[PDB]
Amino acid sequence: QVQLVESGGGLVQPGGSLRLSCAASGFTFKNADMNWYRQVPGQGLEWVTSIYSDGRTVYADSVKGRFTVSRDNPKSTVSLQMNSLKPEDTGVYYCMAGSKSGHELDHWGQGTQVTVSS
Amino acid sequence: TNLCPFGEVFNATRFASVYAWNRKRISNCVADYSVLYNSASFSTFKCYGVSPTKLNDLCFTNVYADSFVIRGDEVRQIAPGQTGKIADYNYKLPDDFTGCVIAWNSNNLDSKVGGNYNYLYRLFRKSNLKPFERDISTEIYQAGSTPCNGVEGFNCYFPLQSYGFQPTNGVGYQPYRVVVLSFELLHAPATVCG
Ligand SMILES: *[C@@H]1O[C@H](CO)[C@@H](O[C@@H]2O[C@H](CO)[C@@H](O)[C@H](O)[C@H]2NC(C)=O)[C@H](O)[C@H]1NC(C)=O
Repeated sequence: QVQLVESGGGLVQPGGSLRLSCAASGFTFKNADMNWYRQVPGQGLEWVTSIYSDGRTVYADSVKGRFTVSRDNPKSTVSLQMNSLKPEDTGVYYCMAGSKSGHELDHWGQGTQVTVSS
Repeated sequence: TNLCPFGEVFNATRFASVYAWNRKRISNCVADYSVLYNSASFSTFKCYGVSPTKLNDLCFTNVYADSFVIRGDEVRQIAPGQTGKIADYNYKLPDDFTGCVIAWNSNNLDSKVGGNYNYLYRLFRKSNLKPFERDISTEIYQAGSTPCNGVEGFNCYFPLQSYGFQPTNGVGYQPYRVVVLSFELLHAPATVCG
């Protein structure tokens, strides 16, 4: 059974910093792609960032220079250092692992609410 | 200068996913469909209820432009009466559909090395969609008789799913940008001519 355990949400004032974590168990973490999505209540998911098994990091232009993705392969943990938050970053964030094995499905996490307002 | 913004939909930079397609209503402007044929970049250019050759000579009350991205294997499902993951769970067209369906390959734009995870599509749903119904719910789908309590696991899968477009995939799995123009005709006066 593949599991993704999210952690690190909560309330933060405009300008704060957060560190979301994704606990992966049940597959080869060193050979998997990890992606982050946020969903504002009322709209669809927005691709936030992604880090492949190659270590390459790709960020959306809405969070360029403010977010950062970490990959602790021995711990099998995906860390998203969310720094210098704005009110437009409010929403539920999802980390998901997917692909490489064909007749497989992208496994998703349970989500963590992130609120930024004052 | 009263031309309808066609470039704002086709030449757009971002395209929504099929589960959360983007609709832009166009009204009170001059619609020049002749420059659409003068591109030859479209793989599919089919119209329903009207003839595409006899276009540019009609009037309509409102014109809805639904833009999203799917793969070439699923472009056939953008038609009335079709079935599949896209036609049933993501975007369903009515049987009395009176509009046009335009699509073109966007592999050099919506496909990156390792997988373009920006685009998603709904895979599981307890029932099919209605015509022009959009379901952006992320509720955990209950595959079997075992409940889920909002947590994924056995017989409990996330409803959405990524494509992972790669430039090396087959032509059926490569990303295709779709723009579905809906021509609405009511008892109200028309606002889109030209
Ligand atoms: C999107 O932009 C392109 C150009 O960036 C438009 O393509 C036409 O290209 C020809 C030859 O390069 C030019 O002479 C035309 O001026 C361009 N515009 C036309 C014909 O309208 C393309 O049309 C644009 N797409 C839309 C929907 O307007």
